[PDB]
Amino acid sequence: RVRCRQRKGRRICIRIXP
RNA sequence: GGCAGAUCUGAGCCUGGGAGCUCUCUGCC
Repeated sequence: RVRCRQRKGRRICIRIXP
């Protein structure tokens, strides 16, 4: 799946297989 | 060169509730 992180008030995600 | 983590309280942009990219810091090879 995608790994999210809180950046710029919004949550940025990173494609991670699952 | 690659990977991971962090954020307007490290920083910026686009879309539009996320998904990408660059930069910075840290760590690893």
